[PDB]
Amino acid sequence: SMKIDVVTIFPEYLQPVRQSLPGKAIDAGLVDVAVHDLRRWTHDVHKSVDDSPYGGGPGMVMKPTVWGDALDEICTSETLLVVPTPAGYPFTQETAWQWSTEDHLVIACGRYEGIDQRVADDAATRMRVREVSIGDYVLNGGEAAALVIIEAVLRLVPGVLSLLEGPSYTRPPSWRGMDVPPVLLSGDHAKIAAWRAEQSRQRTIERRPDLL
Amino acid sequence: SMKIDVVTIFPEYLQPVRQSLPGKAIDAGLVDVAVHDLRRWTHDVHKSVDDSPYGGGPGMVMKPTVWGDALDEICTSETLLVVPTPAGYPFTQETAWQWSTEDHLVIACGRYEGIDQRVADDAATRMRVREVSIGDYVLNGGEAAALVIIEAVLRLVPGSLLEGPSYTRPPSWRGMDVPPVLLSGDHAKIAAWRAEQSRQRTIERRPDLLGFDS
Ligand SMILES: Nc1ccc2ncsc2c1
Ligand SMILES: Nc1ccc2ncsc2c1
Repeated sequence: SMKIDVVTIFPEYLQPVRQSLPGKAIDAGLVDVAVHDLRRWTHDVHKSVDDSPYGGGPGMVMKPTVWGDALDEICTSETLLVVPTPAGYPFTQETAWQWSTEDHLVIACGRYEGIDQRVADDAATRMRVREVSIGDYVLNGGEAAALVIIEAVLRLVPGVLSLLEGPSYTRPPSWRGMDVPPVLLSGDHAKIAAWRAEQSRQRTIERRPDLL
Repeated sequence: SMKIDVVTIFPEYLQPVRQSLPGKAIDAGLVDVAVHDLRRWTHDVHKSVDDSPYGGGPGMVMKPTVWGDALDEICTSETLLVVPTPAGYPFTQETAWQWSTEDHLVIACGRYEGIDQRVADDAATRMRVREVSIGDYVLNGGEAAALVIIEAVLRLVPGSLLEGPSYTRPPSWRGMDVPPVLLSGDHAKIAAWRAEQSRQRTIERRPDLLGFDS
């Protein structure tokens, strides 16, 4: 089984991924995704989750006292705490494979300038913590990144959900003046494999020369 | 002022676009986001959108006919057609800036093995097409990538290095103190400390950004 807890000030953001879980996987106890409103752990009548940054500058920083309480309740010694942030280590397919065998992921979704660093520092003294970035761009908060991480990980858990791949084709054989490459209809499967390899090579050269 | 159309066989999955800043972006009327069910452009009663690949292989490829009809209706020659795929050019902050001044983005969300290549080829004869990857991982489809792209672009619409650690009150918490320089009120020293933290975090987490091996 894998349990995923997501903590966010926008719990509705995560509701469609919850529903996208096949019933057969839930009934089999293979997966459970739970979403938690961070404001459940606020201390004041205004339900404050952020405050101005020490050292000045623009934006707001999320409060350590609120996050500390939330993680204290939700995390255990076995938890892998995932913190999506544009300042993180890169989240890659290798990461997704590694995390796919975890028993318990907690994903802490921050907003804007981030979560007070002492939250991660404190958590790391009693569980594993991973701050990660899903790409070289900035979003307004961690929620969309959490969706990407949840999907990339869970599709690698049985029954739950190099070079670039080249182009794919299906019927009809001719469409708006363009024919499917005849080699694909040749029945020469060694040649097809070689053709696909060359298409992959060319596409990787053009789009992702970093991979070579 | 921007229009974003998303085409998908799971329109329900795009409802998170109504949350947070993208929700606020539409609430203020700076952007209009519309989500379209691809099955709307099917003509059989099974509403089939995919078929086995030519040349063999696992999985299913989305049919060009259904996609062609959808894009015929939704796109114009001014449209930027965006196709999220793990095989795309990288989507980066620079891309987000570039697309932030577009009048019309159409995001085509494929499933699994993807969309027949002729859809992009055909569209490219009348509009600009960009196949892009949001990162080096594989999803089951383009929907979550669409949400990422929309959020990254919308926050830039009018209207390098890694950021280091941030702190806020209280100055001591569970016996952990905010770095003293941040409490010192010395802007020059704080600027210098933050610059150093940024470069230090970048070397550790993203050495590629500074031209070092990963
Ligand atoms: N706090 C925060 C801000 C931006 C962002 N972008 C991707 S994850 C994340 C998290
Ligand atoms: N068709 C497809 C499959 C996977 C995927 N991952 C990110 S975008 C995308 C699109």
